[PDB]
Amino acid sequence: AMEANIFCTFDHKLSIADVGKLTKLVAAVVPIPQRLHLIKHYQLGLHQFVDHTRGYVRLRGLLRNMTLTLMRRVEGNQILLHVPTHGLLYTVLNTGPVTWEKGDALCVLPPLFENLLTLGQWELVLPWIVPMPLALEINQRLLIMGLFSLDRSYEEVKAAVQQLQTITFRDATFTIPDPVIDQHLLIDMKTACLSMSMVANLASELTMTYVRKLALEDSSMLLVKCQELLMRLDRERVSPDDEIARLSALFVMLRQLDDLIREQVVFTVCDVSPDNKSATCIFKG
Amino acid sequence: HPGFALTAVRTDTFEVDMLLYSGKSCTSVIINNPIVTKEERDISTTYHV
Amino acid sequence: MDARAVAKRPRDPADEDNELVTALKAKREVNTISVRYLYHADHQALTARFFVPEGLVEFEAQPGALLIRMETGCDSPRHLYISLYLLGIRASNVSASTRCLLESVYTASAARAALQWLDLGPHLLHRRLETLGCVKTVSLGITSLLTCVMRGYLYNTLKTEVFALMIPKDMYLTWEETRGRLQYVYLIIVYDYDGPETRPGIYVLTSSIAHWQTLVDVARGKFARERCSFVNRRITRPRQIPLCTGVIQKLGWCLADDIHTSFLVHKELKLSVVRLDNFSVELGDFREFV
Repeated sequence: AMEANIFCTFDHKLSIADVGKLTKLVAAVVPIPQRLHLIKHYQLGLHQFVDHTRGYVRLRGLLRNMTLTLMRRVEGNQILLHVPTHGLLYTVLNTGPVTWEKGDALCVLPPLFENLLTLGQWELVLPWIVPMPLALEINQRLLIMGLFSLDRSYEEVKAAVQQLQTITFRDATFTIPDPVIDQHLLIDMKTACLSMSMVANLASELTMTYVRKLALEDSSMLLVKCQELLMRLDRERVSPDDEIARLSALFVMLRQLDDLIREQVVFTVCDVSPDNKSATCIFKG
Repeated sequence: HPGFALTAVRTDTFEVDMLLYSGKSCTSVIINNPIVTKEERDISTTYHV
Repeated sequence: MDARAVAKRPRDPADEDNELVTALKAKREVNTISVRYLYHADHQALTARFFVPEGLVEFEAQPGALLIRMETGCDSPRHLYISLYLLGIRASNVSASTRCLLESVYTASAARAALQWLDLGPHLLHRRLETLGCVKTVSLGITSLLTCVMRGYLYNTLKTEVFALMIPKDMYLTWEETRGRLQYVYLIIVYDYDGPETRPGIYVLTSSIAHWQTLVDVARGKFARERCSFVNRRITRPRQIPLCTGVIQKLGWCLADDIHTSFLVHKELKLSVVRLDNFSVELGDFREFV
């Protein structure tokens, strides 16, 4: 009995080498922008979202919107994609820089670096599948490298960034690309860093006034200690509409951080082989 | 010569062909029909007999 | 593509003959293997098998133990699969008599090495433990095999019997006078910031609350002293940045009338447990709260 697959077609004519190249990806994670039954090859993968002014932050935010599909079958004139359903078991290809092990929680990340298939001004750039701790570490590395981006005139800072840039995991080491290219930081990472710094700055000044009043009442005797800590950090160094404006700004900056602050788990692993290129996982939405 | 006279002991492994004798019907082996347990991975299924 | 085919009821997958039966019938061949009925074919439980040394399988030989994956600091045996019982030696909420009992049971190089690998690093427990499912099958050996359930009920090959989840009594939490019909099971690790070394508490909580914020509110009420310990350490001890007072992850659901008390016998030692009689496994990730 058949199953509910998606059909994809290529405008480009395919050689036998291209088709054979596709048949190797018969368990890959190919994301699609929208839940459609018949799509063209352009909508496969992240190549449609690439731009020369945006970076990892923008593509991570865009990946979170997409629908994740596993390639299922390859033939002449057709590619069949399966959209998986939560709680069912599926086979997925390891394509990231790291080895998986049983019990891992996998998440989808933009790629940071026979070959993969290009036809015209086209390329099949598949996302990275890594365990959740590695993704969290990578995201934090990228954010910190962004914050250091304005002190790059000194060698101490550059050594700090070179230490941030190399990461080690299960029997593998790789260097993530620096968010600073052509000596200047891209606008998406710039907005991420600026929002982080703004939420920090707004909290620093706003929180004391409220902590005093609410700590007077607080039966938890926790908010008194909170106010004591605020007094300590003070010691180390407004119109009502403007108070409303600053509170609104704090919360809008936090919403700006939301894409980076948390990432979803999409799989959990259970399979081991010399064939390690693949594993069986249950899907999570 | 130091003042002591050590004694060495080592183990060697030999590759051996063995023969076994057993009597007629010296043990009765009870069996049933081989059965199939299913364990479906996704890209392929494995059937355990 | 016609109305008769649309209105036609779907075939019953149990009335259809299998792939093996269809092939053998197609060539009219016969095999000594019996292929008319396939065991585990209609099991909706997702399962995996884990190989574990003999030293860790105490109290796990009976179906119903929760299996946790701990990462050692080293490279060769990168992970160990330990149960909630061995983890109870580390817990602070476990009474000293129960702790002595558990330490008397787990007296092998593997279990003591698990405990050492836990206490050796600087990370917290939860940044170091990944939760697998609950266990229901054991074949014994110097390298033992446990089948574990990732998402489903715990039952026999024929579902002729259905297993419960076993919680050591000192780790069991309940927070309402009367339970509602359906109640969700959580695993909570809460860190106490007393003096030189953070002391963890390990709890398993059954509550009808599914919404995250309500659960975290009642938890912040129940663990207010740990929150005060966290902030008081932050003020008294700068430059040693602590994260989380505790973590909650959801690992199942159960019915309120399927909670009963029981004991587990091993080496002629009785460990009293709280059992969830038709437990269903449904894992989330760790959520940290302050």
